[PDB]
Amino acid sequence: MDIILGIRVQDSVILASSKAVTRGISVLKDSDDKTRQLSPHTLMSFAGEAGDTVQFAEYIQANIQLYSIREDYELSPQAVSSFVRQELAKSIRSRRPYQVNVLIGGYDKKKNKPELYQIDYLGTKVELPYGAHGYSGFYTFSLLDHHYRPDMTTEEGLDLLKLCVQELEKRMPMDFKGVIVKIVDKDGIRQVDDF
Amino acid sequence: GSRRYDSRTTIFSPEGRLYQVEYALESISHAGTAIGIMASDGIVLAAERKVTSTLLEQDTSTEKLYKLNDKIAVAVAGLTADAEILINTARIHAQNYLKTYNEDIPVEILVRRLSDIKQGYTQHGGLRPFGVSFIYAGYDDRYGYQLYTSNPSGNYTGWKAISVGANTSAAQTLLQMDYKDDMKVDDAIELALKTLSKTTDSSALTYDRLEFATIRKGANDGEVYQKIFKPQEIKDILVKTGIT
Amino acid sequence: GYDRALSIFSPDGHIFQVEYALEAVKRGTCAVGVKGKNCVVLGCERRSTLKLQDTRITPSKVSKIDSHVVLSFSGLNADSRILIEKARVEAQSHRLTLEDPVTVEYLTRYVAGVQQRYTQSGGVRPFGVSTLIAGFDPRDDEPKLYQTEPSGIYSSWSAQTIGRNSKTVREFLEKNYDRKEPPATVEECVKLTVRSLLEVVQTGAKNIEITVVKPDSDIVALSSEEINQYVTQIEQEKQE
Amino acid sequence: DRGVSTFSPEGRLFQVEYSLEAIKLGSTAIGIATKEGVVLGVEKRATSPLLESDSIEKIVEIDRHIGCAMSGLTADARSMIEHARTAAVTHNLYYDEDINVESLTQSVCDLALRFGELMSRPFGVALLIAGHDADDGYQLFHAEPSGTFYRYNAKAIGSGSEGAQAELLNEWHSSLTLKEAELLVLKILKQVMEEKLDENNAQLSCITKQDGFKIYDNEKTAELIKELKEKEAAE
Amino acid sequence: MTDRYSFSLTTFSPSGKLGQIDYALTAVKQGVTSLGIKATNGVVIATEKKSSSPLAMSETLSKVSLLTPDIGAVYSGMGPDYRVLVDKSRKVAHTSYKRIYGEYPPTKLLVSEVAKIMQEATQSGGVRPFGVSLLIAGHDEFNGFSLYQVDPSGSYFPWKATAIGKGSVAAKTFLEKRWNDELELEDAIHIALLTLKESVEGEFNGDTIELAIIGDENPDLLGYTGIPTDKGPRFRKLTSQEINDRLEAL
Amino acid sequence: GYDRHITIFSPEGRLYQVEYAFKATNQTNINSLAVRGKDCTVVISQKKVPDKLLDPTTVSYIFCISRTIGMVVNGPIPDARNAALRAKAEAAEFRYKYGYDMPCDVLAKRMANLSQIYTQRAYMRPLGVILTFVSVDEELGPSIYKTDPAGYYVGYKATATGPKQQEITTNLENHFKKSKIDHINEESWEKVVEFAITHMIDALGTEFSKNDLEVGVATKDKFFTLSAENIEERLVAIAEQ
Amino acid sequence: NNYDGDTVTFSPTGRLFQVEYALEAIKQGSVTVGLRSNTHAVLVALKRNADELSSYQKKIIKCDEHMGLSLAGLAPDARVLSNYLRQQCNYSSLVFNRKLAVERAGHLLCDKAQKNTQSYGGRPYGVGLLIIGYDKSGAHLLEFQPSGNVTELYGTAIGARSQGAKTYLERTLDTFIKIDGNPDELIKAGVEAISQSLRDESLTVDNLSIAIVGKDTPFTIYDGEAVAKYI
Amino acid sequence: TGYDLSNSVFSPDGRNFQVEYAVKAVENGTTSIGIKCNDGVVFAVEKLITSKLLVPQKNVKIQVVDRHIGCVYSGLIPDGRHLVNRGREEAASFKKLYKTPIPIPAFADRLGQYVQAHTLYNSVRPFGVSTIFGGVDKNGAHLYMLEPSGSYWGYKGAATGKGRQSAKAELEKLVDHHPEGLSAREAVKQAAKIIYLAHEDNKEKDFELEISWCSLSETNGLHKFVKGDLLQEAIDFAQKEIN
Amino acid sequence: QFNPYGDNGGTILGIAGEDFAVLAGDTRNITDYSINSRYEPKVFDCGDNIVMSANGFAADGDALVKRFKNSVKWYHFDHNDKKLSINSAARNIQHLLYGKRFFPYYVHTII
Repeated sequence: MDIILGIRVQDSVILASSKAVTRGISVLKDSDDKTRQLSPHTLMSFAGEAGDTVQFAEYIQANIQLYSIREDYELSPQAVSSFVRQELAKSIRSRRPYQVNVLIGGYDKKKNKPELYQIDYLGTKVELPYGAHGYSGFYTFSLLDHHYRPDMTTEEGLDLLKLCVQELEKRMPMDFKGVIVKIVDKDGIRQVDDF
Repeated sequence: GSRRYDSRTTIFSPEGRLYQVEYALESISHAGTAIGIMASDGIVLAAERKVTSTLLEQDTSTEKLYKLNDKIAVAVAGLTADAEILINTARIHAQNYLKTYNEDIPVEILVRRLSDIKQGYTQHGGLRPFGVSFIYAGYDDRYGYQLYTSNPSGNYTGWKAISVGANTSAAQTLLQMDYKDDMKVDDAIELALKTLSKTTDSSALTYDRLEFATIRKGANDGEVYQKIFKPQEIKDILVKTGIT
Repeated sequence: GYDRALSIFSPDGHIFQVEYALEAVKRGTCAVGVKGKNCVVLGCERRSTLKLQDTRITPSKVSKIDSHVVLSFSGLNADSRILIEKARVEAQSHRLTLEDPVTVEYLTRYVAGVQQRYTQSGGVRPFGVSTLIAGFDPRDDEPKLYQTEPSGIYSSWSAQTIGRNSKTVREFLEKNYDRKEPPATVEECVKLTVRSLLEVVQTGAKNIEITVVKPDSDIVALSSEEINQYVTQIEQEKQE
Repeated sequence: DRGVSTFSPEGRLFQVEYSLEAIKLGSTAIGIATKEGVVLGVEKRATSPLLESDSIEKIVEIDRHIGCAMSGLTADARSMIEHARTAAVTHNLYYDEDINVESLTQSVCDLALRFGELMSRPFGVALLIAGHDADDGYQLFHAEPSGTFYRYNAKAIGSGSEGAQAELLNEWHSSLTLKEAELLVLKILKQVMEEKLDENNAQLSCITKQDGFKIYDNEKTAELIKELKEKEAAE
Repeated sequence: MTDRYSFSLTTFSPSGKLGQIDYALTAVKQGVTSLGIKATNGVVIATEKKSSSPLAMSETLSKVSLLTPDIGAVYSGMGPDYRVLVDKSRKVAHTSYKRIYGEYPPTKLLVSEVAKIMQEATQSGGVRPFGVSLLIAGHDEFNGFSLYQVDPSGSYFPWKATAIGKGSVAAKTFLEKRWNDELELEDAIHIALLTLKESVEGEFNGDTIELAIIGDENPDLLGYTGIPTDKGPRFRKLTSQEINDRLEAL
Repeated sequence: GYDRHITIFSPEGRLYQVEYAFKATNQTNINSLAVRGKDCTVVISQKKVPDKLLDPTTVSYIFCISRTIGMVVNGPIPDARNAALRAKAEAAEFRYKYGYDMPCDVLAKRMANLSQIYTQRAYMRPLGVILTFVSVDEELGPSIYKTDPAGYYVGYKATATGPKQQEITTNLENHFKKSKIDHINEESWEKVVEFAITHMIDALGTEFSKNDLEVGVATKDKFFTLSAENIEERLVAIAEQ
Repeated sequence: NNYDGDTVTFSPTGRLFQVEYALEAIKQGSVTVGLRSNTHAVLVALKRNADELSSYQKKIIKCDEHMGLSLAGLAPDARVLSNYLRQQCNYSSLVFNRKLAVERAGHLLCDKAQKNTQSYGGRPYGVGLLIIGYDKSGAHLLEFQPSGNVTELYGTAIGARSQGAKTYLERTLDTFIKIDGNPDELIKAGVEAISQSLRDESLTVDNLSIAIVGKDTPFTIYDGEAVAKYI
Repeated sequence: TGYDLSNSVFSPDGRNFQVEYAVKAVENGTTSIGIKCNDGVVFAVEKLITSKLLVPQKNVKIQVVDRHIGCVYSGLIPDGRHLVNRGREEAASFKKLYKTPIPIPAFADRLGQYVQAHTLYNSVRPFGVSTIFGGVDKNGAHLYMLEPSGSYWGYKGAATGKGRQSAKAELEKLVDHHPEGLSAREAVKQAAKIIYLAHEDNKEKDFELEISWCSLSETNGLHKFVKGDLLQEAIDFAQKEIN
Repeated sequence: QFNPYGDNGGTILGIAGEDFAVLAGDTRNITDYSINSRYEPKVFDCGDNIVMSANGFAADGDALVKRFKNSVKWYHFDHNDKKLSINSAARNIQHLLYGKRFFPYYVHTII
């Protein structure tokens, strides 16, 4: 229903997230940004149960920002992903679990490498060249298996992503009202306005 | 009631000092001297054992130098029993950080939390403070080699070379004299032993009254090694520098 | 739980534990805050009985609470970490619920409230710390400087100092700071802060720290050489 | 030492009596009640000239119909004000009305004796609580750390209180206008203050039925100070 | 009726001494002499059974106690304090080790847990320190034989041989002359009996002396057979008769 | 000198509150004695009823803890009854938890451990009592185990407690030197009670009527106290020899 | 002396000094009188001001429709104890549909005061109370002291110079006890009783406080112009 | 010294001075007595008439526990009430679990253990009362007296308060002159006499007599107050003996 | 399984005039097809010229009226015998009802 995709290329991580918020038989909003900046070089997209998604995202954001101020230092994408995994892994055996799936795209400044982590609501973490949550993966994974190369540029990554959105717009049942695309690289996080 | 028997461990004097903290520091000044020296390619930890008996088992003994994780060690000056309470807390804290972030804990973060625990015993709870001063020697990929000290007040500071316990005033003057920034580990080993040899309250410094440890990048390809010296290795390093 | 009332009234109406906490502040290294027309500068003394220090890793005297607010202090160093931590957590909690960073007045009011609570709670002693809290409110260019103390009172200052020999540096600032015309630039403001510390500091190579806060989260700490240029310039004008 | 809740041989609580000495060291606060309103005034008393006096907040709003002035250890008053505001708003939530001034004061005074071996010591601050309600009209209360409160036609608290109270005994009558009361607070503050009274080191406020609780501007108080000086010279 | 002693009863004095720990050590000094000697193939711990009355049955009062099948303990100082420490030490060997790892703790770690318990009596609210020093002898697969002393502060030290209590100063000097690194277990038992005769005044026989060893595994003491990997306790308490046999060739 | 008011160490390594609790033990001015036969364990204690208005049947320092265990106390009655109620509860709980009757020596250890806690923990005072537990244990046979305010305990061949304890102790020591054995070599408990009273008479140097004594007897599977007439029957037998 | 640091300590003669010091706070309080007939019970109280600008401290508190008290001593302690009485009267009504007997009201106050005299940390209540009521056994008057001691009486007085009114009522006993079915006369007797405790001051309109409960009268308080009748 | 400043502290004698100080508070109180009889117990107490203004018969001091036990005490009256409130809770929980009403010896140890507990800690004060109590159970009549230390015994007769020695002497005569036993109705009359005789030690203020009784035959094993004709008869018997 | 609710029937009616108001209710009380009482009133004078009825499950209705009557009593104690206005009573009753939001009083209340 909620589409969140991620592609790691040579020098950057690209996250695409659907703009629709639907409740019942009404599309309430068509410009929703399903993402939070955790740190200058780390971005988290999210999808799942209503309310839970934003509450979890903002809670993680607050904790990473608190860490940043305390140590005057940015946590690595690997470190942030492990923190997020553990919070979800705690949550799954709570009285009421967070039903939220996330992708974490980051640029590690110490390694000079982009990194993409896929984490589900159970706390199942994997590092991937490309990732998706929900029904989107049933189309995009096979498509990317074919067209993806590890040495692609950011522009090549965006064209590869256009191919995924086109496929989802052709074969998905629901109108998801397009995507907001964001790039994470050595210079930080920026939004592509014309997609 | 019980008010009668309360020492009030967490109050100020009229001068604005914490009685119990000051008296704990007085306790620590009688404990065996421990020295830390930070070189460009490693760190030395050297400590003097506090009175020996010929019948003390020297090889299977640990009094001064404790391992916190693979990258961080501590030298102790004060009550050993108090130090072991704090060491186990620090060992757990390091593993919590590793479990959470999948990265070894930065040295300062571990030091700050141990120092925050000590601070708590001086502000609330009506208990006596921990009669312990630590020298922390460790490595992380942010700041590289680091030396810190903490004391019963819960105040901590970073050093190039430092001593705790007995005769710190004399020891610090001697370190301040012969220390320079481009120093190597093997030179620092020699400085640490020479300083203890001059400040010791014993007649002569021998292998059986010392604990010694280095933190080098001596293992190949950027991998950090902790070497807690065996008795025979201290005997050899004492001969090699010409103290015995 | 340890319940003892440690902070209590005496026959003359004083709370001695709060007053003895002020003596701990008086023992601490000097800290000064001066606000200009478009900035606030925080200056701090560092005692020079400690050579062989590692200044890379030693705790800095001025702490960032958020990207737009800073906190310096005088008194017990270990006590100050507890106040800084609580302030940093409240800063993030405010952003989370109000969707706006703290004002400097609000952050100060919180820190002062924590200090007050430790003067009428059982089992605890007061904080042996006074703070200078400086910064700029979100989307605002008016400089803010506040002071707190162990009792829990707080107030706003055009310029203020705390710590050992603070009465000497307050004397200096009282005649050298004009309310009509605050230091028009960063340069003028930093220089007045360095001058005021130079009355007490004994020299000022590694003994003086300066941190400049400008609007919209623009905070930078000066290096030794940068501060040493102010020290060199002030002494040459003095010989007159 | 000795218990925090101990009685003296004369039948008074040591800690309560000692907190009253702390309040005598505090800065002066005066309140006067009329049929046209209640006026509250305080001495700011800045410890140094560099301190920005407008940040000294010793007169405080509780609700639209209730205001409050303080004297003593003013840091202690924050949680009392916080409680008063919550009590006032909570009562409006539960009963869809304004809370009586007396009922507010009683709620604040319930905190006072909640100390012992609850908080560790009594409050070291006295409060003047002024307000209006439909039943009893314009009211002024003096709330102490003993847990007692008295209604007053006029009252002074702080370092200049016994001298100011004797002056209020002569000057108060049941036909005072609001303007007459404003000048009277300024007059009596100028008498008991150490430094010379002006708009920067003193602050006025009032509560009226029509406009509610208002702290006066420095510009408005300055004109009342000028009006007062002219009237004393005029006979 | 509630416990109002939530504050420390052991505090630092202006000189840096912890009074109650020093005074606890004074109580240990008054206590009866006990010792421990480490051999190449075993460890011996010994003490005098000071009888309170001749009508008392000193067999019912055990000064030397089994903690695990391979670890034993003896003390000097206050007997009641020792008894509760043995109860707590036996339990902690199970709760914080055997119930987790399925095997008994090594000597150094059990010692470490006892030390912790004694340290907490030095800092917690409303308690005095324990008025005892312990000598703990034991064996484990990876460390071999070992002997430890634990003091009222919670400090512990490993020893080749030592003594604590009444005549410890003389007994330590005696052990320095006789101890070498080639001592067999029987030689260490002989030296233990010689050292103890100096500090004992009255009767010196198997009924007034309490002595135990940590040595070879005792399959006969196991209580069952069939599992080759189950071995039997290395801890054994010497009988009254076994002591008197060695006192003839003394 | 607050080190004499609570249970913390004095400069010479002593606990004065524990020592002063030992002095409270003799506050009643009563002497007790315990001996073992082949089949039984007998305990005797003096009974002093000074007030004429007292109901003499309610004045007792011997307690039936369980069916098999009896306990005599030397010390004030409030602390005695405090100890007795706890021992009864502990012995009952042991049986429920572990499926067999609490042994005399295990109950002694347990009560001694409780006493040790009061010497270490500040808020609790020691009980000013010495507890002598007696039974015929199904494993160990006739048993006497004794607890004090220090938390010390040990088994006894025989024992005595009270102001004139040393006289009774040496009297018993001298008998066991002579007899060369650990117990009273006697078949019936009646004659072991007669031995106990006889040797108490010799050590204390006083004669006893039926109301001056109190007797408890432990046999296999029961502990019981004797009535005034049971003691009178026993006093007559001694007098006619 | 050495035995007055807290309520948990007995003196060598068996006295509780903290309780005696609490008793002393009552003696400093303003005078209040209680008296009754067979049909009605009346409280009269002299109120005290801080100065001429202040109000007069209210002495009388209503507990139920059939019960209430007057206070002398620490007024906040009277508020705590009256609030407890209000709850106990209320519990009796809600659970048992039963008006709380004035005797049980006394027993409950005794036991609440007692607990504060046997535990460390607490302090005794610093106030004395005169409780009046009309229940199923007619009119009642009680005297509460913070030692715990509660006493049923025909008449009494507590506070400064209470001995004057207490002597008067002791003389007037045979007269006022038979003022049945006449409220105004029973009040007149109480107002004359409190007048025997006055020195230099007389009973004015904002000084006097009267309360009455009885057979066909709920507990009601009179202040201001409603007491001008009795001066 | 300082051994007497804190409860539960042993002095060098082995005494708890705070308990001994509580005994002084008991000795200061009014006289109360207990007489054991053939098939029951009788309780009586002296009530000092401080003023004409005290309502006669309306400040009742003897208290009932359960339906079969009576309690009277001398010393701090509030402390006595606290002890009875506990006694009522103890008797209620016994009846709840075991069905049968609490036996008197069982009840005696419940109070005893509770009072003894207030000598174990410095955070509580000992009880400032000696309590005389008793009743009728399955094994017949029992009378007890309990002291601040927690000490209690069974009694043929008991007395405490300012006139305890006078009352004790008078009680000892009854025990000697009636070895077979005293009847319930006789013991009521004797109780009146003894209170009137013990009043000689408190004779400034005149007093009011209050009596109660439990008897297997006379009150059917339940606690009742003596009132009206039986009370006035007992008062007249006492008045005749003082003159 | 135990059902904590029941239906006691009956009906109530409130009308307001210019200077008056009426609150009427029938006096019948029922369960299923049986009559419990022909005269069991469920309209009550609560003091301060407020009349109240809580119709539905009678146990919950009686409990609510009982709590509101008690609320009026304590309003007098805490606020110097002030008259509880009808608008203030209404708001107070909302809080009584919503306080049991997750185990409700099964009543239609009218004042």
